[PDB]
Amino acid sequence: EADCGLRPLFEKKSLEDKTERELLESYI
Amino acid sequence: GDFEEIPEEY
Amino acid sequence: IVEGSDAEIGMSPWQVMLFRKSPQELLCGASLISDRWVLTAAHCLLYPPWDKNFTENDLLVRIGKHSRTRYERNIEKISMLEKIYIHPRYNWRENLDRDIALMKLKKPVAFSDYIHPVCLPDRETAASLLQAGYKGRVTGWGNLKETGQPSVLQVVNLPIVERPVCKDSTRIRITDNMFCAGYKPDEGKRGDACEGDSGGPFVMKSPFNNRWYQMGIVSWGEGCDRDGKYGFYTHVFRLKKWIQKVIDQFG
Ligand SMILES: N[C@H](Cc1ccccc1)C(=O)N1CCC[C@H]1C(=O)NCc1cccc(Cl)c1
Ligand code: NA
Ligand code: NA
Repeated sequence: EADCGLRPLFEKKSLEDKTERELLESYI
Repeated sequence: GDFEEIPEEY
Repeated sequence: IVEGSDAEIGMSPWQVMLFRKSPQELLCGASLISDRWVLTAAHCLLYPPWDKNFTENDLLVRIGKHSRTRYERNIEKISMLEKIYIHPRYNWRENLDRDIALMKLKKPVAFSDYIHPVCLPDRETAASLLQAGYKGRVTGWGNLKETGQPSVLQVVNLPIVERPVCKDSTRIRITDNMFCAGYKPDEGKRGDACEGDSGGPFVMKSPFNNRWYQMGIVSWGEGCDRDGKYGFYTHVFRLKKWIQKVIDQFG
């Protein structure tokens, strides 16, 4: 989809889940 | 078994 | 999933449960990739050493779920299979090379707060994200240890491991169509997929466009969460050509 991978209860509302920052921090 | 039964329709 | 945590509501809205019609039980995990296509592991459907060979009418897809066992009225949606497509060069005889399959649904599923598809990587997102040390996330309703069952969907974040470490951890022949993930014994942290988590997604959130991509499929491991061992995942991007051919021909 054009909207794939954007979760209604998180990205679509600019809310983060409790552990996605662990992934971000691993991405250099 | 351990699973709640589903609606017969499926 | 072992050493993971309960998922949040709507955390993995592409999560799919493959469910056996009789006896009624969890068969595998899977993922939603469009309103009528579901991706899983081939070994979920075809694995002759264990006398496994499922047909379309043997299974259902349960989408939107959180609880493992409960029927989640007004939230989950339950779908019938139109057709199963297994990779024609899936290697069930030796090492589960090309462990991938597609399932087309009889009717489109309605998206909702709890039901939404994941993205599949393009070559550039794959080259950027599939790097040793970068973490992904694996989700499933499978066993909590090697040998309880969870009440709800479990989640664990795991780092991609360098190919020589993957190769040196096992006597099985590893291919470019796999990658491995997990912590090393000295890293402290642990966690892994386990039985029942087969076919579920390994996802990453792209820091470039902030979308979730499914990079891997839960494929195989020697035991679960053992020190010095790693879980192995189907490399989705490497099999992209096959996925598009199927979707483009059978729509
Ligand atoms: N334990 C076997 C090892 C094996 C690998 C390649 C080919 C033959 C056997 C395995 O994982 N199997 C036997 C066939 C199904 C798969 C499995 O249980 N996968 C589930 C699993 C468990 C732990 C970690 C992961 Cl990533 C996946
Ligand atoms: Na080896
Ligand atoms: Na391990």
